[PDB]
Amino acid sequence: ILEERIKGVSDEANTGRVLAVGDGIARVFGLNNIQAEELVEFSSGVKGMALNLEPGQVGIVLFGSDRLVKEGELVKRTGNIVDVPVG
Amino acid sequence: PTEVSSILEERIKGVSDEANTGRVLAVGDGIARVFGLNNIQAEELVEFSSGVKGMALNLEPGQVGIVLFGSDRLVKEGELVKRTGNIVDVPVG
Amino acid sequence: VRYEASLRQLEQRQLAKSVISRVQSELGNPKFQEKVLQQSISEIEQLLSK
Amino acid sequence: PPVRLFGVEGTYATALYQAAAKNSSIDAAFQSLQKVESTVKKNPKLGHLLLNPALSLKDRNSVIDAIVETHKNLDGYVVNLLKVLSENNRLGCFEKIASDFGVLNDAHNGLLKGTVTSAEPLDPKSFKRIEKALSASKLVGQGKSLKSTKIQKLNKVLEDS
Amino acid sequence: TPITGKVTAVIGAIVDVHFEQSELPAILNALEIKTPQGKLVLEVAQHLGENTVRTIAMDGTEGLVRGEKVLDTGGPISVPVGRETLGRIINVIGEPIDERGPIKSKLRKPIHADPPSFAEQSTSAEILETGIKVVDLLAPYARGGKIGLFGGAGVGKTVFIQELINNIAKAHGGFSVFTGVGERTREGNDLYREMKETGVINLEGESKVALVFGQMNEPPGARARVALTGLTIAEYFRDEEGQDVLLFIDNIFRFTQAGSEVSALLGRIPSAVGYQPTLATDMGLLQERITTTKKGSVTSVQAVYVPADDLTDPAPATTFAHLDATTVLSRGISELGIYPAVDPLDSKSRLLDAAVVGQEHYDVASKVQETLQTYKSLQDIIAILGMDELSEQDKLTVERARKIQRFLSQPFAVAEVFTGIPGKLVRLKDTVASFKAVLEGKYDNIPEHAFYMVGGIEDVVAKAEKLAA
Ligand SMILES: Nc1ncnc2c1ncn2[C@@H]1O[C@H](COP(=O)(O)OP(=O)(O)NP(=O)(O)O)[C@@H](O)[C@H]1O
Repeated sequence: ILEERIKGVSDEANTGRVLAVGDGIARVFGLNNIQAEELVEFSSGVKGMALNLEPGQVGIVLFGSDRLVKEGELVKRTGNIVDVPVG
Repeated sequence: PTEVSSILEERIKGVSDEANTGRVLAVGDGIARVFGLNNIQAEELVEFSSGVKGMALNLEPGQVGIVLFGSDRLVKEGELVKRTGNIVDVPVG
Repeated sequence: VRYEASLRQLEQRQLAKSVISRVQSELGNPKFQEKVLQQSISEIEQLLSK
Repeated sequence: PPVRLFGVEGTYATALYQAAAKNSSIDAAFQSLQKVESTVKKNPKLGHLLLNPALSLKDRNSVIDAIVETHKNLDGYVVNLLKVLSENNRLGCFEKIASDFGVLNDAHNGLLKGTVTSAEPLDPKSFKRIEKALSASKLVGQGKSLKSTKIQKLNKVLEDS
Repeated sequence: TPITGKVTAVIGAIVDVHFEQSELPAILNALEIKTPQGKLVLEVAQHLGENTVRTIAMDGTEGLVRGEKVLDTGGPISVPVGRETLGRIINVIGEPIDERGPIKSKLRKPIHADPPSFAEQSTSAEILETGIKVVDLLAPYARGGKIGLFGGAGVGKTVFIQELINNIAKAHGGFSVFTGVGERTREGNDLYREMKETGVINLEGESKVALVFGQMNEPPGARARVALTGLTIAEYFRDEEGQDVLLFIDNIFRFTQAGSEVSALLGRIPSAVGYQPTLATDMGLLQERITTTKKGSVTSVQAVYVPADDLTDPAPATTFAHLDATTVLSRGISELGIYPAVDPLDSKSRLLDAAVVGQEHYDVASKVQETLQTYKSLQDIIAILGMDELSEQDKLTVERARKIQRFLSQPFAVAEVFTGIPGKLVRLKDTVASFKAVLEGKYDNIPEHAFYMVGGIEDVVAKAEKLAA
C-alpha cells in the first residue's frame, strides 16, 4: 500500500493503448472487458474492430488508413458489435 | 477341457511384483511434448500411464517429442510417461 | 465348434466381470490387511536395492 | 552450476547468481526478490502502469529506483536486476525471474523431486539413496490419509488375456 | 461438483480456456459457456500445457469476453440415438431443431467412437439395382456398400442423390439417416417438405428417416462435426437394433474443408494446397466408421464435392480409396446436356465382375467402354480434321459411341422441372439387353437424337417413329 503513491506515474488508467500498428492491424494493450467482434474508436475517430483476444493484447482491424493511428494512442470501446442503421 | 476358465486365472495370478520417466507438458494431434525422460533413446518406445504407447522422435534440450500409437483423448497434461528401454521391434519367424 | 467356442468365451468373460466387481467392492470395505501389507512391501524393496 | 534451466528465458536469474555468489550475498537476495513480486501483484498500482508498451527508458528506471529506496532489502545488488529488465522490455515477466532464483539454492543445498501423494521431505544431507530410505519410513506412519496404482495394474492385465 | 474454467483467448472459432486446478477436461470433451441466448458448446481439441486447453467452438464466438466462466460437462458431445429420433431434425450437438420439443430417447451417445475393428469386418457382393442405366450397367452399386458421387459445382450430385433416395428409400423398409453437411438450408428445408409429402416422415405417424443438419451457414466447428452426429445415430441402428440402414451424406467434402478452416488457428503448419496435415487420418477415423459390420448392414451414398473441378485436389484424391463404387460427374458432360452427367469412363465399382453381374453384362460393359474410349482417342483428329478423315471402321464406332453416349442419359423424375419430360426408371436386365442390341448395330439406322433422354430401348423406337413424322 506504501508503493502506490510513491510511484507517481498516473496509476489510474481504466480503453486501451496501441502497442504497435502496421499492415491494417493494430495490437492494443488492455481493453479487458472487450468482447470479440465489438467495434473500437481510436484517438482520431478511426473505427477498428476486435479480431482476436489473447492474454495481454487485443488484435484490432482498422476500418481505414493506418496513418490515422499512432503507437501509444488511447482506444475506446463502443460496446457495439459491428452494426448498421436499418429500416 | 474341465473348467478352462480356472487355468487362465492361475497363470495370471502373480505377475506384478517388481514395478517400484517424464511428465507430459502439452498434448495434441497425435503428439505429446514431455518434460523428462533423460535416459531415453532416439526412436525409443514409451508407455503412457493411460496405456497408449508412443515413440520418441525429437529429443530436444528442454523436452521430448512423442508420436502416439493411439488416440490421445486418453493423454492429459501432467500424466506420467514411462521408458520402455526398447527401440520399436517385431516378432518374426 | 463355433457355438461351443462362443459359449466358453462368454462364460469366461462373465466370470471375469464378476471377479473384477468383487475385488473392487472388497477394497472399498476398509481393508486393514491391505494397508499393513502396502507399508511392509515398500520397506523390503528399498533394502534389496541398497 | 549444472542445473540447465532452459537457455533463453531461464538465463535471467542464472546471470546474476554469478555476481551474487561472492562475499556471501546469496542469503539477502532471497528475501529481496520476494518483496518486488508481492508489492506489484497484490497492490493494484504499479502493475498497470508498467505492463503497458508506453513510458520511456528514463521513466522506467526512475520508478524502479524510487520504490527500492523505501522497501525492505534493496540497497545491495538488487537495484541492478530491475534496471536490466526496464531497458530491454522484460518487466512483464517478473514472476519468472524470481521463481528461477529460488531453484538454485534448493538444488545445491537440498533435495527436490517427489514420491507419492503430496511432497517428500527434501533433506540437505549428501547422497539421495541414504536420505530417501530414512525419510520414507517416518512419513508413511505419520499422517498418510490415502485419498490407486496397484488396483489399476491388476485389472489391465486380466482384460488383455 | 462442477469444474469451471476461464476464457483466456478468442481467435475465430478457437477458444482457449484456463482451468484452476489439476483436473483438466479430456481431449474431445464438451464445454459449455452460458449465453444470454442459450449456451455455447466447445470441444477440447488440445492441451496447451500449463492448465490451459484449446477448444473449437460448435458455434459463433461473437461477444465472448476474456475471463469468462466455462463449465466442463465431463463427456464428448452427446446425441439422442434409437427409434426416438426418427422424423426429428437434429443438431450437430444432438438437439431438436424441428420446433417440436425434447427428443425423449433412452440413451445419449458420444459422437466420437472408434471405427469397427478388423475382426468385426464383413463383406459380400450383392448388387443393388438403382434403375439408373449408367450405374446399373457400368459401375453397379452394392447393398451395404459405400457409394460416392464426385463432382464440381452444379453438375448434379444433390439431384442425383435425390433420385437414389427416390428409388431405393421408398421400397427399402428399414431406417434412413440423412445428413446435410455444408449444403443449402433451402435444400434442407425442401427435403423436410419432400418427406412429409411422400410420407417417409409422418409427424402424426411412424417414420423411416432421420434428419441431421450442419449447413453451410454454420461455423467451421459445427461443420467439422455434424457428420459424426449423423454417424453415431446410424451406428446405433446398425449395431444395437441390427438394421439395414440407408445413410445419405451431402456433402462430405464440407467436413474436410471445415478441418482446414480451423487448422492454422490450431497452430498447425499447413500441408499441400493449404490443408490440415492430418487430412488423411481425420478422414480415416470418420470414413472407416461408415461401414457394414458383422452386426448390421449399412449402404451409404455420400456426396463428394470436388474443389475447382480438380479431381487430384487432396480432399477427393484421398476419399476414393474409401469407396466401393465411385461415380463421377463431368462439367463438360452436363454442358452437353447429358444427365445424369456421369463419366462413363471414370466411374468404377467393385461389383462389375462376371462372378457377380455375369459374362454378358460383363461383356456388354467392356465393349461399350472400348467404343467410348475409341471415340475419346479420336477427339483430336475430329476436332481438327473432322469426320471425313476417319477410316470406315473408325467412322462407325464414332456414330455408335455418340449413340451409346446419348443413350446413357436418362430422364429423372426428381429433375422433371429441368427436362420437362416425366422421368424414367429402366431395369438392370432391361439396360443390358438394350445396349447389347445397339452394340450389335441393330439400330444403326436410327437418328442419334432418338437415343437422347428416354428410357429403355423401346423408347428409342418410339421417339424415332415420332420424329420420322
Ligand atoms: N440428372 C439431372 N437432370 C437434369 N438436370 C440436372 C441433373 N443433375 C444436375 N442437373 C442440373 O444441374 C444443376 C445442379 O444440380 P445439383 O443436384 O444442385 O448439383 P450439385 O453438383 O449437387 N451442385 P452444388 O450442390 O451447389 O455443388 C440443377 O439445377 C439441375 O438443373
